[PDB]
This record gives sequence, structure tokens and C-alpha cells, in this order.
Amino acid sequence: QFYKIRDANMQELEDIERHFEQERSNLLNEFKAKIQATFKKHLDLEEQY
Amino acid sequence: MNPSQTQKGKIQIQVSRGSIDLLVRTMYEDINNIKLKNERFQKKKRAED
Amino acid sequence: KTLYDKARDRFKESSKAQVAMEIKNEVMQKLKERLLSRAEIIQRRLEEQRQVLEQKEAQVAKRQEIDPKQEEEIRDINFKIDILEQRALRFESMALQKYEEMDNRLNKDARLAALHRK
Amino acid sequence: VNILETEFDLEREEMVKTHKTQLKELEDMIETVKEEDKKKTEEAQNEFSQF
Amino acid sequence: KEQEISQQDYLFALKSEHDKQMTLMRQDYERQVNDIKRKYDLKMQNLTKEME
Repeated sequence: QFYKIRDANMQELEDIERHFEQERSNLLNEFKAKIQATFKKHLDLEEQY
Repeated sequence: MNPSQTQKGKIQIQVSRGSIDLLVRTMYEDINNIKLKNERFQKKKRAED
Repeated sequence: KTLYDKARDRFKESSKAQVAMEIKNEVMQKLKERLLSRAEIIQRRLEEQRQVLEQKEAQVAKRQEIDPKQEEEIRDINFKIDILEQRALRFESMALQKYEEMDNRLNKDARLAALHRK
Repeated sequence: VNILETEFDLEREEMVKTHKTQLKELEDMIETVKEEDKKKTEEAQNEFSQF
Repeated sequence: KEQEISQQDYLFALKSEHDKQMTLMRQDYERQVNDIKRKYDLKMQNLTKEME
């Protein structure tokens, strides 16, 4: 039981880290999508000016 | 901000508490009932002798 | 100064008796105009109500048989004219009281302190 | 678990600071373009009214 | 992650300087169009005037 719990702790740690990079990647996706909206719309602004 | 992204700490700590409690149940399912029978024999023979 | 430096400067900016008498004439004229002009507006409402009621009563007279729905409309017109009359009387009372109220609120403020020595 | 949450807390702090800083600094130009548009419009308007 | 942030910042600086480049060059071509328009305005007006 001791070593089985140790192994379960290993797997839970690995899943925790995996969810960590998952959240990091989702946050980076959010930020990049938000910043990417800073584009051709304003060029069309002058296009219509 | 994504509410789920920003709260890794509490959710993981909940997972950890659940793992701790589930392990406690598993390890506790098979110990300490021997002492009950030993002491009950002790006291039965006490009232007997 | 470049437009960008101009924006920075804007940010830094954002970070940190004789004439009194005519001024008082200005303020009190504005107040009296407001109050009495709403008074004539109330008068206009009263006369319009009276004209609509007289039109309705003439219409009733034209109809040989009294139309009960026109009776309800006539009573509604009567209620509206009466309520306008009551609101107009209360308007006169509150307009005199607000004229004096603004008189007090203006004469005893700093920008017309010297009036006291007068 | 505490350490693994801690370093990601610091990483989240760092990315939050970065994104907040760029969002704060970058937005300074659309105002200039709109002001240019309005000012040129008014300038073209004034002498046409004069004509 | 510091290199990732620095690359993101460099990419956005490149994009922003491209924004400035496009804005300025388009403004300059439109200024040229206006200059041509006004020179032609003045020539047309002048000639039509002495003809008048």
C-alpha cells in the first residue's frame, strides 16, 4: 500500500503538471487572440477616411 | 480572465485532500480489528476466571 | 513635440461688488424666467384642457342621445383639468418658495459676500 | 504540490504583469488618427463655408 | 519563458513599426495626391481666369 500510494502520488503529480501546461497554453492562446484583434480594422479606418 | 485558469491552487488542493481521504479509507479498511477480538477474549476470560 | 511625446505630456497633465449685482440679476432672472414660464405652461395646459372639455361637451350636445362613453371621457377631462388646477396652485406656492429659497442660497454664498456690507 | 503551485503562481504573476503593461502602453494611436480625421474635416469645412 | 516573452515583444514591435510605416507612407501618397490635385486646381483656375 505504501508504494502503491507513492506511485499514485507520482501519477497525480504528472497530471497536475500536465494541467499546468494546459492552463498556460490556454492563457497564451487567449492573450494572442486578444492581441491579434489589433489589426486590419484600423487600416480600413484610414481606408474609409 | 478565465475563472478556471486562475484558480489552480484550490482545485489541486481539493484533489490532494480527496486523494488523502481515499487513501486513508483504503489503508483503514484492513487494520485494528484484531485488537478488538484480543481484548474481548481478554475481558471474557476476565469475567470467566 | 512628437505626437507620442504629446500623449505623454497629456498623461502627465492628467496626473496632477459692482459686477456681483449684475451677476445676481443674471441668476435671479434665470430663476424667475424658469418659474413663471412654467407658470404660463401650466396656464396653457389649463386652457387646452378647458377647450378639449368644451369640444367634448359640444359633441355631446350634437348627439341627441347621451353617449355613456363620452360621459366617461368628459369626467376624465374634468379630473385632468381639476388635477392641473391643483398642481398649478401648488406650483405657484412652490415657485414663490423656491424664488425665496434661491434668493437665500445665493445672497449668503461667498461669491456675493460683499452684498452683506450693502 | 505547494512548490508546483508556487512556481506557476509566479509565472502567472509574470505573464499578468507583461500583458497588463503592453495593453496599457500600446493604446495611444487610434486617438491620433481620429483627431487627424476630424481636424482635416474641419479645416476643409471652414474655407468651403467661406466660399 | 523570458525568450518567449522577448520574441512576442519583438514580433509586436515589428508589427507596430509596420503599422507606423503603412500609416506614414499612405499619408504621404495621399498628400502627394492632394498636392497634384491642388497644382492642377491652380493651373485650371489660372487659365480659366485670364480666359474669363
